[PDB]
Amino acid sequence: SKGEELFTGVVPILVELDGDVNGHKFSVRGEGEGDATNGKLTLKFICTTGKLPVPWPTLVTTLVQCFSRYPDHMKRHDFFKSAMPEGYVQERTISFKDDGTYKTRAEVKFEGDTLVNRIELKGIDFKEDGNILGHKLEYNFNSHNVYITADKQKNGIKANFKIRHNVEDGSVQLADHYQQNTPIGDGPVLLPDNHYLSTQSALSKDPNEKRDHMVLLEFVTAAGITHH
Amino acid sequence: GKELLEAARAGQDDEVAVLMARGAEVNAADDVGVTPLHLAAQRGHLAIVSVLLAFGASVNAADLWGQTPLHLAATAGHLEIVEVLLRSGASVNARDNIGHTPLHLAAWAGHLEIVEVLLAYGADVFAQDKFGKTPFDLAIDNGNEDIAEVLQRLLECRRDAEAA
Amino acid sequence: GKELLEAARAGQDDEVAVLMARGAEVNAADDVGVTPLHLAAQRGHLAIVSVLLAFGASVNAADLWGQTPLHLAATAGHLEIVEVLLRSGASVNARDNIGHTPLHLAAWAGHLEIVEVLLAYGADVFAQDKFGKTPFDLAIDNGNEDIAEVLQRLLECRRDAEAA
Repeated sequence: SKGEELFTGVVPILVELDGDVNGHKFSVRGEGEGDATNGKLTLKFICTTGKLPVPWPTLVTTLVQCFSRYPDHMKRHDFFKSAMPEGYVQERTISFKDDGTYKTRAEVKFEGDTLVNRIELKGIDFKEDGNILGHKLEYNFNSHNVYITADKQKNGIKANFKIRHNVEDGSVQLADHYQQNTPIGDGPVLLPDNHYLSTQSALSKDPNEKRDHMVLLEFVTAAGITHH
Repeated sequence: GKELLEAARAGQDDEVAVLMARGAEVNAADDVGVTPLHLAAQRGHLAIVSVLLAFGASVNAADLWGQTPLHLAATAGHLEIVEVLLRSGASVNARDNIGHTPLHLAAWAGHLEIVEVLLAYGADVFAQDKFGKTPFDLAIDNGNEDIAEVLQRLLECRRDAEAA
Repeated sequence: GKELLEAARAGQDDEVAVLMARGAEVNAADDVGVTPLHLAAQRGHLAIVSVLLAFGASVNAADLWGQTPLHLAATAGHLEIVEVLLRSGASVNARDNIGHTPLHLAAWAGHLEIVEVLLAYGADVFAQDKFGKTPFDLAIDNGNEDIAEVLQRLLECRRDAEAA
């Protein structure tokens, strides 16, 4: 449980994404700070490969759920800090309704004293006048709930949720997500109970920037096991 | 210029006194807008906050994420820093990017005396945020029990006063 | 505390701002009435004078011999200390026990620019002392050459203006 105790203060975070969508490659390097005692994430991402092909709100969920606030009477159900400092692997299949899809593989682990998250993304089957890559998505993001259950066969967790993205004309595009989180260590982890995780976030822009970027603030908590 | 912030992050109070004896700007932000006061406001460092404040400092300096020193000192739980920040003219109704006020964060984390201070310095209860929730909601859906109690007391007091 | 006077007496800037980061009374006198500002006014420091002044200090505190920081800084010859002391509200017409003004001592030591500054800050020429002598007398009986010239220029100008 030392992996739980190491999150006691601020932790600096660096994240690197190498993505390729329809042969169109790009990178996203993000830096920032995170507080796991109170579930706060303050990050800033920059595209180091020129103009971004894909709207930012689709990539936010790809771009560290070990920084979620668990209350004390639910400390028995914290899987993610149990898998530290060795790390773990996350597999996501992202289904965009009536469009193409994403497949993403990520590794989350400490390097030195910095939590790095590496991510390889492959997106296919999107129509060239689709509202995703036609740049019709709005620059705001909503609050959500994510449902989590155990898996003793892979000794990790299965995760599902469904995101509503905002379009210009008031329409709503839905993206479903499938996710597996499995450790790379072999020691003991915490097998959690069936519960959910609530999320608020805010996207913004930096005034004195010239590159393509995004500034993100996020709050995440967990609930479902409503014990006294 | 840039070896000031390092000594605030790090708890090196004597190095702060040495840099303040010489000429050094207290209002310095590196890449994001963040100040030695912001850094000494996250981690309690009552001595460094007081010496940065006595030499004159932006008490309400906008972070890139919209945060001010009061937000960080209310999130962390340092009561004395919140007292000395409020006595020096900090605004109790400053907003976060998500829409949070300092009372929202104080109710979210679960500090009681900080809520009692912010309520005694002019913070209002039923102020919404961008997603639409009041501090009472954050208090009830995060297991904080007596924060929700004094908030429900204030709501019932206002509602029963309006019913006449 | 009482460790501060060693600090300013020494020239130890860093050990002055450390003691001032803590709680320390600037208005402290050990056996004779003498202040850390008095000690940094006798010897020359600009840095300790400015940091003791920014933390709030009695700019004109009477020594046992009646001296203020301005008397000591005018006798010694530190020009920048006299400028920063005069800008902070020091009185130019404080009197010594023997009756001297800061202009008397500046004329006695022989600093020209300090005389020009004190003349520009409201010190008068023909002010007596207890033995009855003006600064012009001290200039003539102490080998200071140009001091006596600008003093006689001002005296003759006033006398010839009264003659009409």
